[PDB]
Amino acid sequence: KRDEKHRHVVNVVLELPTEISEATHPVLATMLSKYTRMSSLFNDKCAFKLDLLRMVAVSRTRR
Amino acid sequence: DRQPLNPANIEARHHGVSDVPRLGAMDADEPLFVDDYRATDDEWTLQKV
Amino acid sequence: DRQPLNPANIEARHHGVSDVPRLGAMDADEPLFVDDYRATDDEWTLQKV
Amino acid sequence: MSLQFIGLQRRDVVALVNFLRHLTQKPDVDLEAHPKILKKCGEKRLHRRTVLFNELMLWLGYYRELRFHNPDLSSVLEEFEVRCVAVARRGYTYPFGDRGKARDHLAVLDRTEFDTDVRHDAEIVERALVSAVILAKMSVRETLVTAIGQTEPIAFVHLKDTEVQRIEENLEGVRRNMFCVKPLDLNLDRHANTALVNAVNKLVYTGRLIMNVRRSWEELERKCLARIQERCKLLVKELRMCLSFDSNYCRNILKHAVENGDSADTLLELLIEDFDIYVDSFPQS
Repeated sequence: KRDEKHRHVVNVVLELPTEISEATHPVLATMLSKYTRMSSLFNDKCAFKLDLLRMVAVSRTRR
Repeated sequence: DRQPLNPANIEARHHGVSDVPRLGAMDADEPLFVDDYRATDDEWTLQKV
Repeated sequence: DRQPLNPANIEARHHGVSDVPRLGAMDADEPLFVDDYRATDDEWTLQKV
Repeated sequence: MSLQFIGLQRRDVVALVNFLRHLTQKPDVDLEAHPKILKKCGEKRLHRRTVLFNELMLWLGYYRELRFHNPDLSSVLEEFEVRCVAVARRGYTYPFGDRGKARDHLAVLDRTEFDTDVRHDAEIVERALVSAVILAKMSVRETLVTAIGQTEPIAFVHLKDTEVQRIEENLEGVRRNMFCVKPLDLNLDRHANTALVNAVNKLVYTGRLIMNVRRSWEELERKCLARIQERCKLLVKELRMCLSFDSNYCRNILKHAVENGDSADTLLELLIEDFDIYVDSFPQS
């Protein structure tokens, strides 16, 4: 099941703490679907964190 | 690299849309992404001076 | 005959089996029948000499 | 033709004839690649001579269907000829840095002519291709390697890396299945490249297609004739145990060696034509 992939990416690749999750954050709720389909690059977690930062920034823009 | 990077086959970059592999290839030597704006010879002269 | 037999689609051979058309081809001139062990040159020069 | 086995149930027989009926529809055409069509020959459930005879008949039907499905070579060779003449004319009209080193390689490109055999075609296309790619490298003024006794690698020039991955996926699919064709939906013509570079890209696509088809067909036919000869050797050394009428008939029909394609053809014909003599010799189930 994909639930294990979601918890694996959010606890290994993202290092997101427990109080923030896809049930609490809609930008994670829309980026989980594009973080499952990426298979490689899991050694470099920093690139995934930077992509998540720029997505949560561009979601919170008034322009 | 050892070969020139002349044509538009190597350079492309989006902004605002999620683009993780251009960040995975950040610090790699090959692709050289660009902001899709070519400044004219006037601003080129200005940058030079 | 008038035609060169070097077309390899005319030659065949069978031994120790019930080949009736080979036995039809007795006294017949067109289909040549040659065993599938062609002699090399060393056993060719011995036959010649 | 009724490729008739001796031991299996009729579902296995119609499964094998459906497999050989639909070789060209199936990708990765190889007997070692498909496990279940190879182990449906009846291993460890039947005796040794019967499963080896059925495997021999399987390989002979396989080689008959391999010869049957016609790897054609007219269109690819005439397109290679018109394309090599076209890239020669694009080389004469193009201004390079220096003209003598481009000139003798263009002269090499003018000597791309073929015979009716294909053994020399697969070695003349590599010299045509190294000449075409060094024209491609010198036309854009990129640094080619110049080590002593060094060869230029057969590479696509000025393409996107995902397009390189897609075209190598297509050429690997040619390497797995020689008869089947997968369409090249990608257009090689790009506005960001010179017409000479487009011509060389079409040349290297055609030449790599030719080389992959010839290499795959060659290894397939040598492999299958080798396995047929090993199987018939196993049959004639296992038929030495029984000395009867029908076993000796099967030995005399397994006497004919299989070094040629028509030899395999006539072996399959006179094996299945006189089938009912030797069938009682082999143990079933």
